[PDB]
Formats: sequence, C-alpha cells, structure tokens
Amino acid sequence: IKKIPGGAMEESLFINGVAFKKTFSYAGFEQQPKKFNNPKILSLNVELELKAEKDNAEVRVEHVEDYQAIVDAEWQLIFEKLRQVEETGANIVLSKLPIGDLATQFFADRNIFCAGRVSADDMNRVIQAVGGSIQSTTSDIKPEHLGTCALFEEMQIGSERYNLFQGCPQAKTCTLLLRGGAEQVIAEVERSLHDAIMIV
Amino acid sequence: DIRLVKKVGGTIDDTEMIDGVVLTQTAIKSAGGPTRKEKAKIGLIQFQISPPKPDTENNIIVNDYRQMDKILKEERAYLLNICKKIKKAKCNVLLIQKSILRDAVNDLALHFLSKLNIMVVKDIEREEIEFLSKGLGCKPIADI
Amino acid sequence: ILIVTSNQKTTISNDGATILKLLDVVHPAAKTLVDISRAQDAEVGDGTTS
Amino acid sequence: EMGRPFIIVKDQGNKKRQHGLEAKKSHILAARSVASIIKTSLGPRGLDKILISPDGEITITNDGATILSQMELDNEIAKLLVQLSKSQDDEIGDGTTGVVVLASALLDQALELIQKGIHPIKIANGFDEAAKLAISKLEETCDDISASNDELFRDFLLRAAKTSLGSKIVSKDHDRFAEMAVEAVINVMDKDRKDVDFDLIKMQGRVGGSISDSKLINGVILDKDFSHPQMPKCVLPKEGSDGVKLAILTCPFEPPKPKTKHKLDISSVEEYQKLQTYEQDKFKEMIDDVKKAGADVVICQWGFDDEANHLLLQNDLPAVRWVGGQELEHIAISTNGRIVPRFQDLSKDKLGTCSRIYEQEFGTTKDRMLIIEQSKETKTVTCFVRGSNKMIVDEAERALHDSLCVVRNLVKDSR
Amino acid sequence: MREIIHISTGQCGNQIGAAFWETICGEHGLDFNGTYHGHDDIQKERLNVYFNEASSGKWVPRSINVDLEPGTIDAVRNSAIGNLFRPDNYIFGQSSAGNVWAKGHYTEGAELVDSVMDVIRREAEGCDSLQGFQITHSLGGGTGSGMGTLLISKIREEFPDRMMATFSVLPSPKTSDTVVEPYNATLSVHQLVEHSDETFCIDNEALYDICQRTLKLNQPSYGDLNNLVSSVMSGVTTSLRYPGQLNSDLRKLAVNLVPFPRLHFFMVGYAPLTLTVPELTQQMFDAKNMMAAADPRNGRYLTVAAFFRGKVSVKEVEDEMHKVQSKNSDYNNVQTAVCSVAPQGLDMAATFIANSTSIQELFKRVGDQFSAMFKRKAFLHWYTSEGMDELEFSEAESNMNDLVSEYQQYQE
Amino acid sequence: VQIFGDQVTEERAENARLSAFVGAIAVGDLVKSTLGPKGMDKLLQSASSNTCMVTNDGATILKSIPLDNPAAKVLVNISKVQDDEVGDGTTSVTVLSAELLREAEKLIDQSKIHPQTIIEGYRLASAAALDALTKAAVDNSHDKTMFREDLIHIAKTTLSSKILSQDKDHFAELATNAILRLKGSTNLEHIQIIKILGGKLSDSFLDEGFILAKKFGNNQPKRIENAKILIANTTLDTDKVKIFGTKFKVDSTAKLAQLEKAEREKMKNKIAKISKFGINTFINRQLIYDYPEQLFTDLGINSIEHADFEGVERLALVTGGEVVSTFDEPSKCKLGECDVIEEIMLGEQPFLKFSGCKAGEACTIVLRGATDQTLDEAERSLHDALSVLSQTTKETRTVLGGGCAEMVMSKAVDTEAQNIDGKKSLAVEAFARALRQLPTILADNAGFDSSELVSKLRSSIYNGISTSGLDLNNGTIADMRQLGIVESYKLKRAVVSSASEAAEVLLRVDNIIRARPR
Amino acid sequence: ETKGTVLLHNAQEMLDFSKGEEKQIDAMMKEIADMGVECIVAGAGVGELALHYLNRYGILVLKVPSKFELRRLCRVCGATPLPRLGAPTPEELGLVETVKTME
Amino acid sequence: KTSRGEIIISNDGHTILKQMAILHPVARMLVEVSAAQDSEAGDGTTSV
Ligand SMILES: Nc1nc2c(ncn2[C@@H]2O[C@H](COP(=O)(O)OP(=O)(O)OP(=O)(O)O)[C@@H](O)[C@H]2O)c(=O)[nH]1
Ligand SMILES: Nc1ncnc2c1ncn2[C@@H]1O[C@H](COP(=O)(O)OP(=O)(O)O)[C@@H](O)[C@H]1O
Ligand SMILES: Nc1ncnc2c1ncn2[C@@H]1O[C@H](COP(=O)(O)OP(=O)(O)O)[C@@H](O)[C@H]1O
Ligand SMILES: Nc1ncnc2c1ncn2[C@@H]1O[C@H](COP(=O)(O)OP(=O)(O)O)[C@@H](O)[C@H]1O
Ligand SMILES: [Mg+2]
Ligand SMILES: [Mg+2]
Ligand SMILES: [Mg+2]
Repeated sequence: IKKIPGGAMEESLFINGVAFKKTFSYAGFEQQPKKFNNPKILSLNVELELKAEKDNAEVRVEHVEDYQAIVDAEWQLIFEKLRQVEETGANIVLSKLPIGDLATQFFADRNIFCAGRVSADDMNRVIQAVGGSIQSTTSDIKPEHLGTCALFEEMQIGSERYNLFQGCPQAKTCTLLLRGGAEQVIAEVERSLHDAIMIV
Repeated sequence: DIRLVKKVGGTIDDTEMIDGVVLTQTAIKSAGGPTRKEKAKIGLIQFQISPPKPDTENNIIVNDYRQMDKILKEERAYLLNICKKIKKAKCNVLLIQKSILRDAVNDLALHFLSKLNIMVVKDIEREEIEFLSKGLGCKPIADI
Repeated sequence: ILIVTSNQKTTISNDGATILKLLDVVHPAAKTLVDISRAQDAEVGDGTTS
Repeated sequence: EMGRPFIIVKDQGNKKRQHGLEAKKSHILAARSVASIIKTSLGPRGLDKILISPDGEITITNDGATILSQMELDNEIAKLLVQLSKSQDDEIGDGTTGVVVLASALLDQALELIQKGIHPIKIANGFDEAAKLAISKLEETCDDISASNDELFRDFLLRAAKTSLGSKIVSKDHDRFAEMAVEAVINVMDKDRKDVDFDLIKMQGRVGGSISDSKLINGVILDKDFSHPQMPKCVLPKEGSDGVKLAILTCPFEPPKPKTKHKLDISSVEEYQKLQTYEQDKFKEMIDDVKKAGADVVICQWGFDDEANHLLLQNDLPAVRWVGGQELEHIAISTNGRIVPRFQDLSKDKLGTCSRIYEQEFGTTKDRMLIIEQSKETKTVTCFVRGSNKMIVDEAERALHDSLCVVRNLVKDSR
Repeated sequence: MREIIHISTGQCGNQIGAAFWETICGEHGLDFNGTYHGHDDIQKERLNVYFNEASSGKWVPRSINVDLEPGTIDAVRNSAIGNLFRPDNYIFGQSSAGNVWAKGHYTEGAELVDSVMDVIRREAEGCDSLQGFQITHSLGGGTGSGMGTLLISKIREEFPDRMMATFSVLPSPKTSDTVVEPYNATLSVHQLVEHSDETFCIDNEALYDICQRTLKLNQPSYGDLNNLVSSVMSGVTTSLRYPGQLNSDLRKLAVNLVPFPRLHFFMVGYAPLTLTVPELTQQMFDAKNMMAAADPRNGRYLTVAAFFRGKVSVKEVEDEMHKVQSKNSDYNNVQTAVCSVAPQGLDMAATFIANSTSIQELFKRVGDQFSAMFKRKAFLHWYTSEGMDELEFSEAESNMNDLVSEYQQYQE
Repeated sequence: VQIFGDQVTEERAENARLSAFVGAIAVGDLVKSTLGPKGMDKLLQSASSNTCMVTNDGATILKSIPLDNPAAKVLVNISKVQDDEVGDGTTSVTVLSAELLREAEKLIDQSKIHPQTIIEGYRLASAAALDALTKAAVDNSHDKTMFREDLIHIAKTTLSSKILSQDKDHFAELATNAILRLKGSTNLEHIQIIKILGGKLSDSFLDEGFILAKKFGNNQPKRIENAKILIANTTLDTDKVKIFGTKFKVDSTAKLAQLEKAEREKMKNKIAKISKFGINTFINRQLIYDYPEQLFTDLGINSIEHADFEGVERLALVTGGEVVSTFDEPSKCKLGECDVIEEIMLGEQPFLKFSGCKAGEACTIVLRGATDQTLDEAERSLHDALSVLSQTTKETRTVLGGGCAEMVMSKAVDTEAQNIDGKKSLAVEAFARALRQLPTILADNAGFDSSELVSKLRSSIYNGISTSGLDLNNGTIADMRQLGIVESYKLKRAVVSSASEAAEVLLRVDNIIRARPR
Repeated sequence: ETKGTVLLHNAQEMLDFSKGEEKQIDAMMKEIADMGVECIVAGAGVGELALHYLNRYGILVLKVPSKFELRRLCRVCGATPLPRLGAPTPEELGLVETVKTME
Repeated sequence: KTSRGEIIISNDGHTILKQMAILHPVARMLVEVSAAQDSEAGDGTTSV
C-alpha cells in the first residue's frame, strides 16, 4: 500500500486490484479514454521508443540512397513492434522501462491506454491481480495470456492520478489507498494495518 | 587610412616619410627564402597553403602498403603544382594572413617557395587586408 | 512517542520497532532490545512492546 | 552514572526530551501561536499576509496553505498544521483557514479538560462520536438541488462562485469572475453532469494590464512568436473551408537521420553531389507533403530549419519552434486534432480545427504571446488573467483555482 | 576482463592508495572489516574486479602496497583500513630510497622487487582474469620513482599483454622543495613511456591551486590533495566496476584515448569541485579545473572523453556535446560515458580526461630544469656512485627531446 | 512558544502597518522631485564596476536601487508593469499609489476606519473616476490632419519631462513622422536608435532609410545607384550539411583534392544562382568568409556581413522586399529596390546610408549628445515618447492633462460621495483628496504655492469650464487647448487603474513574515 | 571480449538483426530444455531476453554472484558445471526433487 | 602607473582622464567629454 498526502481517512474504500501512480505526464495521455467497459491487460518489458536497439550504436552507410532506407527501416521496425501489440487487442499497456512519446501517441489515436515508470515490485503485483504473465517480446504475444477485469476508471485522488483495476472474478491482490491529513497519519494507518494483517 | 608602426629602439630623428606601405610583419626565413626582391609584384594570399583537410571531417583510410607510399607522393605534389602555377603568373612576393585551425604555410611548402626565390610573410592581421589591397592595388586571392 | 532525528524527519509511533530504530542506540547491552523488537516485528508484527 | 559516560542514543547531549504537563502546554500554545496568525485572516473582512522567501521573492496571500507552506518553522506541532492546511488545499481546495482555526479550537478547549484529569483517549473518542453525530444530523437537514433544471443549477454555482471569490483578491470584478468561472465549466462538462475532468483547464497568468482587461478565450497560450516575422500577424481562414486545418508535428524539419550514431562515408565526388541533391529534395518533398495536406499553421516540437522557414513564408504557412511536449497535449485536446509522428503518415483526418490565430503586443517590448480561439464549444478552456502586479496576478491564479475547485465539488450530486 | 590488480608504491603511492580504497570500499559497499552491507546486485555484481571473495565473504582487496620506508606502510596499516588488506601483502624494507632515483631504485629493486614479484605472482594466480595492473606512484620521489620504473619493467616481462595503467603524481615546481626532483622525474619518464599503456598526470602544484581556489582551505594538507585525486580515480574506476558498455573495461579505455603509442599522458578534469548537466559542462572544461599546470586552451585537444555519473540520460549528454562542439571548434572530438550510480556525497559529477598537446609545456619545463640546472653537473655524484653512468642521463634528455617533438609534430 | 526558527522577523502589531506604510512613503518621497517639467534628474551609483546611470524614469530607478521592504516590491512591480505596458506615467503611479496609502494612514489612525471600508470606497470612487474619462475623452479619428496635430501635442507633453524640454519643438516633428512612417505598427523593436556622442543636442535627424552599424568588407564600392537588395539568412559559407554523421572515405589525397574542389564547385554554383536574379547588393546575417566574398567582385555585387537577426526584420521592411533562400526558384521570390546607397561617417565609426526606398514601414533615429549619460537619457526619452504615440494609433481617444484630468475625476467623485451616506463617504473623499496632490507636487517642483494655486483650479472647474488647468511657465491658470498639451486615454486609464489596484495591495496586510535570507 | 559493437551496412541487416537475436537465444534455450531441466543456477547477471524464454517453459533462475556460493551447490546435487551454453550432459545433470519458497 | 604592469606617459588630457580611475561619478563625466572632444574635434581635449 502506497502513500497519498491529503484527504480524510473515513473516505477510504476496498479495492479488488492495484492502484499505482503514473509518475510521468505523456504528450498523448489526455487523448486516451479513461473508461473501458471490457478492458484487457497485457504486461510488457521491451522499451517502446526510438533509440539504440541492443546496448550499442554504430551504423556504416556508403551510398546515400541506402541512407534514406536505413532510417525508414528504423521507423518500419518500431511500428512493427507497436503493431504486434495493437493486433492482439491489448487496451492497457504496462512496462517497467520508459515509454517514449512516439509509442504513446500511436496508442492514443485508436483508444489504447498505456503507462510506464513503475517498479518491479509493482509489476509483480499487477500479474497476480489480473492473472496474466510477463512478455518481454512482442512477437510471442498470444490472446490467452491477457488478463481481464470488470471495468477501468482513473479517478482524482489527492491531486494524483491512479489507474484502478477492480471486479476480477479471482484476485490475489488487496491494495487500499491510505489518505490522511499529515504524513504521519497515513504512516500510522499503514503500520497499524501492517501489524493487524500479520495477525489475521 | 593612416598607419603608425610602433617600434622600440632608435632615436626621434630617425622618423622619416615612406612613399609606399610598410609591413609590420617579418619573414619566416625558416626555409631560406628571399628577403629582398628587386622589381617584385606583391600578391595577397587570402587562403592557406596546407595539406588537404576540408570542412567536413575527413577520415583517411589506408588499405594497402603502396598506398602509404602514394599518399606521401601525392601530397609532395599538391603543394608543388600549386606553387608551379605561381611561377606561371610570375608572382614574386606572397603575403598570407593569420591562419586558423591549421598552419598557414607548411614547412614542406617553404622548400618549394624558398628555392624559387619567393618571399613568404605570414601572421598578418585580418583588418589590415583592406589596407594592403587599397594601398598596393592588389585584389586578394582566395582560390588558385 | 514523538522523535525527530538529525535529518529533521518527523515521526510518530507506538511500536517498539519504529521507536527504537528512530533511535541510533550506541550502548552495546541496550541493542539487545532492538534485536528482539526487529525479530518480533519481522515474524509476528504485534506485541513488540510487550 | 557511577563515573562512566552513561550514553544510550547517538548525540546524547544535543537532543532533549519533554514530558508531563509541560509537554502539553508546549503543544497547545504552539497551536495558539499559529491560530492567532489565521484568526485575523479568516472571513470576508480578513487581511492578507505578506510572506518573504529566502530568495527575496514575496507572495501576498490570504490562503492558510500558502502561508504555512512558505513559513520556516521549528516546532513540529505547527508542521503538522502545515500539512493539514495542505491536505485541505490539495483535495477540496476550500477551508484551509478553517481547518486550522477549528483544530486549534478543539485544542484550546482540550486544555481545560486536561486540567480536570480526563484521559486523552476519552477526549479523542468524544470528538469522534460527536463529529459523526454532527455529520449525521447535517446530512439530513441539507436539501438536494438535482430536482431543479439547468437554468437554476447555473445560479447555484453563481451562489458559490461569489462566495469563493470574496474574501480574496479581485473583489472588484468578482461578479464577472463568477460568470467567467461558471462559463468555464459550461464548456468543459460531461453530459450526465458528473466526474468532470479538472486537468483539462490549466492556470495561466500574465504580468501586465489591469483586471478589467481579462476575458475568456478557448485555446492555448504559447509564449513565443511565429518563425521569421515577415508574414502578417493575424492569419485568416479561406473563404470556403471547414477551418484553418491545424497541423502538429513531433519531428524537426531536417533530412531523416538514424537515432543511433552513424558514419555516412562519401568516397567519390559523384556521391558528394548526390548528397547535395538528397539534401535539397528532402526539403522539397517535405514542403510538398504539408502543402498537399492543406495545413495553414504548423506546430513543431523540436524546432526547425532556416531553410524551411523561407519555404514556409512563400506558401503562406506560419510556424513556430521550441513548443514543449506539455503544450502539444493541450493543443490536441483543444482543436480536436491528432498529432502525426511523421510526414509519411500525414493525412487530412488528423489535422485539427480552430477559428483563428492572432497575436498582440500587450505593451512595448515584453514578449509576443500566441492566442488561439474556438468558434464553438470545446473540451478546453484557458483562463486569460491579467494583473497590474506580479503578486496580484499570482494571487488571482490560486484564487480562481479555488473557485473552480468549489464548482468542482458541486458537480458531485446532492452536496 | 573481470579483474585488475592495484599496486601502490611509495609514500605518495600508499597515501593515495589508502584514500582510493577508502573511497572504493564505501562506494559499492563494505565496512572496513570486509563484510558487505550494501543494496544490492548493482554494487555486488562487479565487486570481483577488485576484491577476492573468500569463504565467509570477508572480501579483501587485491592490492600490493610497497615502500622502502617502513614507516609509511606502518602508519597506514595501524590506522583504520587495516583489516581489509591482507597482512602478507605489505612488502616494506629499510632504509629509505633517500629521494634518489638511481640509488633507491637500484638498491632495492635488487631486493624489494624480488619480494614483490613473489607477491604479485601467487596472490594473483588466484584469479581467472587478469586484465592489467594499476600503479600509483610519485614521479619525483625516490622509492616510488625508482621502484616504479623497475617494477613496471619486471611485470611487463612476466605479463606481456596485460594492460598497465598508472596514476603518477608529477612534481610541483614551487612546493617541491627538494632540488633533485626534476632530475628524477626525467629518468622516470624515460621508462614510463617505453612500457606503460595509459597514464594520468597529476601535479601537486595544480592540486594546491584547486585546493585553495575552490575548496578554499587555507592551507592545503596532503589530505585534501589526496581526496581530490581519489575522486578522479573513483570516476575512472567506475567507468570500470559498474556494468556498462561505453568504455567498458580498461583495454577499451586505452584504445579509445590513445591515438598513437608514444602518447600515454592524460589530463584529468573533475567537477563539481566544492546541479544540471549543462551546469557541469562548463566546470569540466574550465581552464582552472585542470589538475595539470599547463593551460589546455593554448594547447590542442586530441581525444576527449567525459565520464558522467548520477542521474543523466543519453540525450542530456548528447545535446550538451552538440552545443559545446559548436563554440570550441578551434580547440570532431567527443566520447561520452554515462554511469548510473552517484558520487558518495554528491548526486552527479563528471570526470574529464583528454589527450592534449599542452602536456608538452609540462615537459619543456621539466627538460629545462633537467638540462639547464644540470649543465653544471650538479648533484650527479649521488647517482654515479650507485653504479649507473652519465650516458644514461644523456639518453634520458634525448628521449624528452623526442617527446616534445612529438607533440610539436602533431601540430600543436 | 516560538514556533518559527532562528532569525525570523515577524510583525503582527501596529508596527507592521507602520513599516509597510513608511516604506511606501519613502518610495513616494523619493520620486516627488522627478515629476513634472521642472523636475530634477537623479543619479545612481552602482555597486559593481562603478557603472553610473542617469535616468528620470521611476521604473529604472526603483529597479536599480536595492530595497528589502516587501511594500517596496509592490511599488517596484507596479512601476515595472507600467513601464512595460505603456512606457510612460510610472512615477505618477508610484506617487499616487503612495499618496493613497498616505491619505489612508490618517483614516486608520485618526478616524479609525476599517480597512475593508477604505477599499470599498475606492471601488466606487474608481468606478466614477473612469466614468469621468468616458465622457471627457474626444475622438479625433475622423480627420488625419487633426490626429497629426494630436501626435504633436502628445510629444510636447511626454518629452517636456525629460532633459529635452528645449529641443522638444524639433523632436516633436521627428517623433510623429516615425509613427506615421510605421502607419500603425506598434512594435517598438522596429526603430534602431544609433548612439553617437559629440555635437550639439539639436543635430539629430531622421533619414528616410535604414542605417547600418557596419561597412563593406574588402573592396566593394561606397557610392552606387539602382541597387537591388537581396536578404538571406543563409549560411552561404562553408556549407556543413544538415547531418553531421557525414564522412569521406579517402583512399588517396588526390581524390580529396577533388572533394575540396567539389565543395568550392557547389559554392561556386550557389553564387552562380545568385547572379541569375541580376542584383547589385547582397546581404546575409552570418559573417561571410573569404571564398564566397571573392566571387561577388567579378559579378559586380556588393556584400555586407554579420547583420543581426533583429536588424534583418528592420532591413526587410525598409527595403520592402523579402528574405530569400533556396535560390533555385527566382520567379516566386521577391526582392526590394533602392535609388542610391552611399557610405557616410558620423564620428569615428562609418555607416551605410540608404535613401529613396519604396517601402517606408520602418526607420532609424540618429541621436547626438555631449555625454553617454545624456545620450542615454535621450534614448530612454524617445522610447517613452514613441511608446505613448504608438499606442495612440490603436487608442485614438485622448484626454487633456495639466491638472484638468485629475480634477474632472474629483468633480465626479465628490458628487457620488453624497449618495452613499454613512462612513464610506470619508473613504471616497480620501480618494478625491489623493487626486488633488498630483497637481500640488507639480506646482511644488516649479516653486509655486501649493494651496492658493490649487484653490484657483478648484473654483474654475465648478463654475462650468472643463478646460482650465495649470500653466507652469507663468504660474497661472490658462486654457489647455491653446497651449496644446494632451495625453492618451490608455495612459490615464492605466495610471488610475494601476494606482487604484496598488492601494488595494498594502491595505489588506495585517502581518509581515520574513524568513531567513539564502 | 574486444570491442563488441554492432555493424549494419544496409536495411536488410537492420531488419534481421533485431529478430536474429530472438531466434538464437530461443534456440539455445530450447536446447536446454528438451533435456527436461526445470531450474538453472546462474553465476552472474542474466539478461532479460534469456529470462523471457526460461520462464516460458517454467525454468527457475537462481543467482549466485560469487565463486564459493556456486561451488557449494554443486556438491549437493553432484553436478559438473560447464561454461558453454549448449546441451548439459545427462550424466552431469543434478537431482533435486523439490524447490520450495516459504516465509 | 596603471593597475597592471604597464606604464605610460601622457600629456593628452583624454588619456590622462581615461587612465585615472575616479571614484566620484560626476568627475567621471569629464572622461566622456574628453572622449567626445577627442572623437568629434580631436584637439583641445583639456580646454573643454
Ligand atoms: N599529490 C600528492 N603528492 C604527495 C603526497 N604526499 C607526498 N607526495 C609527493 O611525494 C613526493 C616525495 O615523496 P616520495 O618521493 O614518494 O617519498 P619516498 O622516496 O617514497 O620516501 P623514502 O622512500 O622514505 O625516501 C613529493 O614530490 C610530493 O609531491 C600527497 O598526499 N599527494
Ligand atoms: N460574502 C460573504 N458573506 C458571508 N459570509 C462569507 C462571505 N464570504 C465568505 N464567507 C464566510 O467566511 C468563512 C471563511 O471563508 P474563507 O476563510 O474566506 O475561505 P477559506 O477558508 O477557504 O480561505 C466561511 O465560513 C464563509 O461562510
Ligand atoms: N509646459 C507645460 N505646461 C503645463 N503642464 C505641463 C507642461 N509640461 C508638462 N506638464 C505636465 O506635467 C506632467 C508630466 O508628467 P510625466 O513627468 O510625463 O509623468 P511620468 O514621468 O510619470 O510619465 C504632465 O501630466 C503634464 O500635464
Ligand atoms: N606656440 C604657441 N605659443 C603660444 N600659445 C600656444 C602655442 N601653441 C599653442 N598655444 C595655445 O595653447 C593651447 C594648447 O592646447 P593643447 O595642449 O593643444 O590642447 P590639447 O592638448 O587638448 O589638444 C592652445 O589652445 C593655444 O591657444
Ligand atoms: Mg500492538
Ligand atoms: Mg474560501
Ligand atoms: Mg513621463
């Protein structure tokens, strides 16, 4: 459970899933819809942006005609990497590594939400909540490994946006938002629950 | 348009009129060049006589050994043929400006210029190029 | 118990563990209480004070 | 002690302790010291306070959160009151002063009860039962406004808008700020009158002018001029057209180069002339792509090139440079356009639509700030607030922000 | 490869090495007892470059500290940082080089070097990936200079390929009181160039200026100097001990920064001497931040290589390079190496190492002292007595004519 | 219980209002001498490098002087906004906003008025004040000759306050011609003020053209006629292609001799495309190197180098042409025209003189003065004069000054004070009496009476003459239409609104919080 | 070990260089698995692409970033390590029945 | 004698006033008048 400076402790509620901070404002974040009736979750690990491929950068080009083609090839493969994510119908995209502005705007046109800048401990909680799996390659994506839930709705919580998942038939996760006045109030509610949860 | 040359030494009476323009710079003499030349035509060199090294980065690659030999030969020729064309115009005195990013006159080029009896003077200020062209009536030369 | 360490980090707690920790105990015999609090807090998580 | 150095915690002599009754008197008097600051500020007849940051900048404010936020304190009891006002400011955005005065009122009355010898838990449990009992009574007595139509529901926002503006800055034009605050929400609202997005409306202040010069404009505020200002400043649409056909691009005008470091080797003069041909044909193909797309105004993120600016002036195509990515998020939602990544994916369906583009001076030499306006209702409203002083327009921002937050609370039903 | 040994020789060598280990141990995390209290994989997964995992995880650094003055070794040992180094590693033998290249070197190479070759052998046999050796010596002293020369030679013989990195401390003309400093510093370079593969120049005189200008300590103590030297060393070694590919591993460093073989000498540059990447840009290239006496603006950079740390992206640094190249063109050279970890104490630094023709000033100087102030054959009998002749000195001055020439040949 | 930290100055008593009120009085009295035509200039002593600065404007003075009072920052900030908005009337805002707080001081102390009542009267008093200017204004848009005469009298009013009170008769014609030159362009950046020390102050002039600060490079002539101007922002010099990853894989130096020749061929080809236009002058903003400079000699084209980007905008509009790049298509591109070009010398630095251009959408002013300090004052002057006249084009309505503007507001403000019976009438009267002080300090600076001269202006307006005002050269009441002094509507609207809202700031304080300095 | 850097002369190599990797790693990993192994103890840092194919077939990964920590584990199951990424020999494969993870 | 190691003899009032660093600003205005007299006329820089 995470910290939310601001609010009153009485207005908390029970959540059947996860609620994680985005921690970054993308260029095409507002274009995506905030409400999906039948969302589908797919966890990624590949970095979706235009950069060096595998820990190195060195490209020799002799002819100027091929210099135009090698740039178009980089633009070709990056959309080929994104199109494989689009063809399976993954509405929610999540990745530990950053996601560039090129990818999030491609997803923003056809109503596909995406997010990034999340920790590995948060990612492991996402898999057990939705019941999916981790896929670090876009070519080996299949329909069966996609997680699902009842609905999706991003709500304003303490001047911070959180992506809510809830209503799963079988959820392994319980994660409640701790809102309070001072930073010690939310801390005391955490330690009190952490001591009580171990007893039960 | 008036020029005053500052110099230490001498006496006040030594100040006199000079009918023509005087150069504050001195000769290199590094190579054995002329320092006087009667009935000489003064040409203003506004470029640099130096090994080829153009604006875009130039990485020279040597694949075979004949090539090391050739690169040297070709250069001892890029300076020679340019100096050969100076003999065609019979220009006897050259004046080079201050060179940036490289040497103004290569030491290998001074051997060709010193044997053909050509005075070489470098490290002239840029603003004085208007003075020399206006006085001597010589238009600058930026390319062969 | 209200404690403020050298870095001016405010904290309010009643747990043996947090309180003892927010305290850099240099005495050797007194750190036995710190160990059993962390040992009780790590496994059970209640009754540390007791 | 027994002669040996009896030390337990690190830095023994530096830190202190406090217990018994004297620990309580330090707490209640610390709240009274903060309450005296807030007590003379609350209400419509209050008085702002002036704060001084370490960097010399000042802020003339009368909102308990901004006062306590920029206040350098040492006592921890006031630092919890600093966060309580910040808690009320972040979520609701109304009553910061109250939460502070009210918490001190509970603390001041608790001082007399501690003298009687009541345990603090029984004191705390009493306020918890009394607080829920008061909330349970006040929930019954208040009436619902959802039965009324939309014409009267607008008046209820004007009742709360005049309440929030007053007690604050711009009391002079508060009747128009109430209409301006309500008019901002009429444009940006859900058809079901529920869960309106607050992030669509951003705050923007301008140092200059007077309060009367402020007005409503539906568009984006850019702090920059057009590229190479030889064109006319105010561009108009065509005679017959759906709009100006706004275009946005996250690609700078240059030849396509790899993102990785590259080494283009030219081993011949013939290949060097083809590089000159490749250099010119890319700029020629680029301006032909946006020409065939029908765009009039172009927005570039990473800026552009001297050679395309001229190509942009002859075709009557204004453009800008160094537009940040956060502003492009605001441009796409306002004009209802889709940002194309590159020119190969350029299509007429992705271009936006807005009424007109124009720029004014606001004075002598300050800066050329861009203005955009819409011809109908859109999902974006940008308040254009002016001010005679930097502290006036700075206080007018947080004052109008609290006004929109109070209207945001009324979007929730039956409150 | 995976590991590199670190020899430290001389009073200056031992001091700088003790400071360097004090920095390194705390960097990726080990109490001076060897135990690892660090968090987590990042600091542990390249700890095998300089520490030997023993059973029980009492990591112990692979360092050979040597000196002909029992006292310096002793002080360091009895001090803190005295549990880490294995007791057997220290090799220390009386009397004192006596601040003479000739004497100290020959006499104790005759003895201390044998013992050192012995320690360098078995302890190292212990690894499976020697990559090279890092020596910290003082160019101008006795033991350090003489022994360094001997050892470098001896090691190179027993380990042909193995790279060889040095961090010799050049002498301070003003603050080096001893008169026979240049006359040693000259004989040391004679052999440093023929053998070494990459070396870094640090001048005490330059260290004083930075200590008094930026730090503003009223009187520099050898300690301050040591701390600054330690910081640059730490950055260059992180270029090594943190998983990375930009200049990954020593040999790479060498390949990248050495245009031609007879030019080993580098000018360290480090900032934020007491933050945003644009802010640190100016500090790296400021003419006052160089730890070399010679001015680099009058000279000419040949291969630049900047090692950033802390939070920095690819593009923060690339954009910075694009902006900088544009204005200092007269002075395309660039090499970036972003790291992920941060300086102990500070969030982000940026070490700077560029080959520069300007070193020829620091050698024209030393040659001037060596020749002019010993045309009179001063203080030479101290050296002729040990056994070495004067023909060797003539060879030494001759080879500096050569160094200077080289730098002049690569048209300053 | 001291909740604050160490070294935290807090004032929660009457001293807080006294410290905030005395700070505005100190800022107010500092600028009382700078107001009016007889006002004295001030002298600033900088703390770094001994760089002095002589200036009469209150905005430059208050921004330069250090002041730690928070009340002083409001007077500094309101003056900065007025300097940026209109460019004139900054000292009037500073002295009026301080006098409103001065007049409000006695209400707090003597009469014991609530602070919310004083501001409430100023709201209704300021509303009636702006309504007086609504009826008191006059629109001279129907006739250009009368509007041409209005720009004269506004220049007479603005320039009289600075050191140019004698030479305003000559610069009034110079100022209004620059505005009619711009024909509505209110951007002040399109006027280049060339600073020249030496000569008589009246030696300034306004040539019909654009004067460069630089000269021709090497051998191009001074005097020419019928020159076609072409402007470029083009590198046009050692073209570094748009991708920096380009390289040459050279197998032999003989081939690299052809590559450097190819760089000269494309540059020779680029200059060959310039000659297709058939021009005689070429201008580029980047500094031109030696090789492209030489090719212009054989073609007979002049070359100018290192022009600033802000000057390219002025250069394009005076010439009337267009900035051209990518020279393959000369048909669509446009170029300007000029009759004669000649290099001149004003002092030591030579300049290029242009005359006889077609377009006249911009100009340049050449000032002449004894000291750099006088030249600076002069510069700052024409900037304040041209700024007011530039906004007069978009805001054609004008208002008569000379004490008549402040009094006709007080005539309407005093009338409304009776219909608001209660304790608010004293606040509205305080706003009225604050407006009487502007003609008082204007009389005190010239050394006349403060009571009797203002009393004659009081009785003259209520008799039914709304054109009476103060005349300082003789010290008596005279008609403003005959003397010919008038201000713009935006100026009087700005200072009344700025001084009114400035009084609202420091009347609601009840505590001053000072944290530690950093 | 000596300057491992990519080199792509044309777009045909750019397209195949990204998937070449997947294929190769996958091949080595499949090879490992046809032998029926379900847990592999690694000696140093493991890449993410290699991890994606290991947990596909449910192969457990264990970190032992030291020499002695890796040698002590071989004595339990009695396995003979080989640094190659090929097929483990069947005689050298160790025997472990269960691998539990509890608090 | 200037601040740096340069020494200069001067009869010209403009160069005398230029090299003299004056603390008073009004007396410093005479340095600019001599500069103005030197730029415009070039004679009588001390007579002004
Ligand atoms: N940079 C730096 N140099 C040091 C420091 N301590 C000593 N030195 C240098 O050490 C040099 C002389 O010391 P060494 O030559 O190492 O002394 P030594 O010959 O090892 O001592 P003996 O063997 O006893 O003769 C001087 O030039 C100093 O500049 C230090 O902390 N930092
Ligand atoms: N115009 C008004 N008439 C009557 N009461 C008002 C008016 N404006 C504000 N109030 C009252 O003043 C009290 C304090 O409000 P205030 O302190 O200004 O808001 P905040 O605490 O959000 O800054 C509120 O309880 C409100 O009812
Ligand atoms: N010759 C004159 N006769 C009458 N009144 C004058 C004369 N010259 C100036 N004034 C008055 O003096 C005032 C000068 O104001 P000014 O100094 O320009 O204010 P600021 O400097 O704040 O812009 C004007 O309002 C004008 O009415
Ligand atoms: N030969 C002379 N006999 C008498 N008076 C002279 C003679 N020469 C110059 N003067 C006078 O002395 C003054 C010298 O001024 P000068 O020193 O030349 O000023 P500056 O040095 O500033 O140019 C002149 O104004 C002139 O009247
Ligand atoms: Mg408990
Ligand atoms: Mg309120
Ligand atoms: Mg004025």
